[PDB]
Amino acid sequence: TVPIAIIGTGIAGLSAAQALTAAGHQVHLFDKSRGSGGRMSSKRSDAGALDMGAQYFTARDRRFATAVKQWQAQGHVAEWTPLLYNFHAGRLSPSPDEQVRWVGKPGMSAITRAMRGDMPVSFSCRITEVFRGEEHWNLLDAEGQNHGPFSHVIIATPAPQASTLLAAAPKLASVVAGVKMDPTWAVALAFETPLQTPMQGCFVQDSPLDWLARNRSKPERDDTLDTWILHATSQWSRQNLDASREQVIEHLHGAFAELIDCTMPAPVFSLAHRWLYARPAGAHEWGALSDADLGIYVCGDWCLSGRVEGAWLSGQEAARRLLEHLQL
Amino acid sequence: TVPIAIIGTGIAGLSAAQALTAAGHQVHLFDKSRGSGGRMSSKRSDAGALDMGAQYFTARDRRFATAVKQWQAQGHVAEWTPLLYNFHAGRLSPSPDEQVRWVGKPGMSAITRAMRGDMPVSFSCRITEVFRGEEHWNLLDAEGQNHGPFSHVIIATPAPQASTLLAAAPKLASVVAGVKMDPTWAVALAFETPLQTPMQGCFVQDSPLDWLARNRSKPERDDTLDTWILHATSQWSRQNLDASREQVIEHLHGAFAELIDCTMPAPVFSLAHRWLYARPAGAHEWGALSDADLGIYVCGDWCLSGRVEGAWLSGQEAARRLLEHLQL
Ligand SMILES: Cc1cc2nc3c(=O)[nH]c(=O)nc-3n(C[C@H](O)[C@H](O)[C@H](O)COP(=O)(O)OP(=O)(O)OC[C@H]3O[C@@H](n4cnc5c(N)ncnc54)[C@H](O)[C@@H]3O)c2cc1C
Ligand SMILES: Cc1cc2nc3c(=O)[nH]c(=O)nc-3n(C[C@H](O)[C@H](O)[C@H](O)COP(=O)(O)OP(=O)(O)OC[C@H]3O[C@@H](n4cnc5c(N)ncnc54)[C@H](O)[C@@H]3O)c2cc1C
Repeated sequence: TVPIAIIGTGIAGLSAAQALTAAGHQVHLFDKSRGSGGRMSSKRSDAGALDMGAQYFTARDRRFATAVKQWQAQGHVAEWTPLLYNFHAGRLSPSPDEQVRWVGKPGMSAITRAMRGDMPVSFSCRITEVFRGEEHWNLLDAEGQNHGPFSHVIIATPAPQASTLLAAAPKLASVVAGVKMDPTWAVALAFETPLQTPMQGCFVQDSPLDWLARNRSKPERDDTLDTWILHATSQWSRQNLDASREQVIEHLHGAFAELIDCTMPAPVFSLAHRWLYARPAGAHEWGALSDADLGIYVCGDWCLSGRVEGAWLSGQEAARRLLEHLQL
Repeated sequence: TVPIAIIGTGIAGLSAAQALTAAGHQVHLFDKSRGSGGRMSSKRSDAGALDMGAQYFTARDRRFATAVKQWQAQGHVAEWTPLLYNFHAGRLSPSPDEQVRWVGKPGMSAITRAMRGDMPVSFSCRITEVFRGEEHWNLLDAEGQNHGPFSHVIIATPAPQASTLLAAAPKLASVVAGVKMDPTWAVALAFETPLQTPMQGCFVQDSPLDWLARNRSKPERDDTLDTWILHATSQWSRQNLDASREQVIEHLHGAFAELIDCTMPAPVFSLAHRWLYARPAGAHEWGALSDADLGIYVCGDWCLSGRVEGAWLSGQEAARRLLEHLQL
């Protein structure tokens, strides 16, 4: 049988995969990484899985909220209720606690790992070319290997990366190409001695740092080492896009220490990771993009809010349009 | 000093490369392939180098012509005299004893190979990302390995492969993404026993074929085997894009036999190459695209005519602008 090709296994493509599959259709998932999860990936280091991409997420839509409800039942999601702080020259505790926040149960990557479940997925496969004959669609990866035939194709990557996958639809590529993504430099520090503060999260202004989170406070995270995640602001990340990891570990570690009143020991270890296309620069309404006649559909968080849910909804939408269009 | 980055070693890119280098600025070339030449490269076979991309080229423009006579004196280009015919009302013997044609000396490839010289180059290095810091330019390749710093970047790739390398300049991106490139299936057939026809080239109608050259008629080409290159109409290539090498070799071999009034032994060997982005669908006037303050330039045959000449011009033009901007 000729399945549907989904390029991208972050929550968007995995969302389309479920929709398509629940409606009884066959798909084949592709990703350039070793594994799935995209920007929701978790990293396993000396302190257990650290969450360095998506920090937590909310649910503002009934369907999405539903999905989350399920994942919770299955144990791949819990509620994060950290003591969040703020920064206006000094940490003051904000408490928008009326706001419910969700995280992967053992790690942010657990939601995508469960959504992937048993679907056929080709990993370490960077798709390069997407074309079609009268018949079907075909993918060419970086190794010149051909993949296909495929009935339709769903591009579920960050906009800039989607551009090269859309040469079959110039007009569509043209629009996708205008979507700007902001980068974000993330650093992770792990101390042997828990920092003496009750803080577990922090929205920061006037600092290279935009956000910080006490990773061990997240439900079910290994509590052996105190570990914090630092997220640089986009302007800083942009300005320091080419800086070395250690330099970034130097500066963001510096901004962090410069903002807590207490003492901060020598880190057992520190990691740095640059996300070139972290989140969309602006917000969008598309939901998803397409040329259904042609057979190619486009989705991702940047089609909407640039949040987990946006990404999730964008997938459902692309699937929804594919299914609808099958009435040829 | 920080070298300029040129992505792509087709004539367009080595063209910019020559002008910049001749002016004193160091450059670094990159190409995902093993060797340079792009669409002008020659394929090695048991029949010796075969020209399966650009077949021949004319020099209309005066500067491009100047460059050609210099290459000829260098021994890398020579004139070609193909007895052309036409298949429309049965194959007649229609020719332009007019338009002077040129081909690279040992093989088409000789021209870019000579232009490359000992220029610093990184082969089998596919660039996937091109981003800017506060000062410099950096590139990431498919290995997730960095390259830099670079003072400027010149993208010299077929438009669709450039859209992703233009994330830092969404405005340019959007313009390049809108450019359509037409595919072209190529096939090479070597015959142990020379075909019984006196011709050496031919234009074609009402068939999937479109052009064909007797590769041995070109200057300094191996003699032993009588190799023929056959190019398929763009129209056909599109409908048979997802075709298999075998299917393609089959049909174009069929169509080629179904048009010569002679005896055709089965080939000793046969090759098929699918040039996805063979030629720009339409002509353009741009000359080159760019955002000089950002220090990012884009060039290629598709910025002009879509012929070798335009590629070489676009190359010179892109270099002209980067050099002019060096007025601070
Ligand atoms: C540092 C950071 C912090 C964030 N914090 C939050 C937050 O706190 N709350 C929130 O709601 N959201 C947050 N986000 C955003 C959220 O992570 C994303 O909106 C969401 O994960 C997007 O999912 P996606 O499917 O659209 O894209 P992704 O999951 O990013 O992409 C899917 C896949 O596309 C693959 N791919 C790309 N190109 C190709 C190719 N050519 N061939 C094959 N595969 C390819 C990639 O490998 C990737 O795995 C954050 C993002 C980052 C980076
Ligand atoms: C089948 C065919 C027949 C043709 N016949 C003729 C003819 O008879 N006469 C004529 O005048 N013209 C002809 N042309 C056109 C001519 O070949 C082109 O106009 C010219 O070669 C374009 O050169 P370029 O430098 O602009 O691009 P190219 O030569 O196509 O490409 C340059 C390089 O970009 C590299 N590259 C691409 N993406 C990346 C990346 N992301 N990272 C690193 N490297 C990358 C590629 O590997 C390639 O080596 C023909 C073309 C084709 C394909």
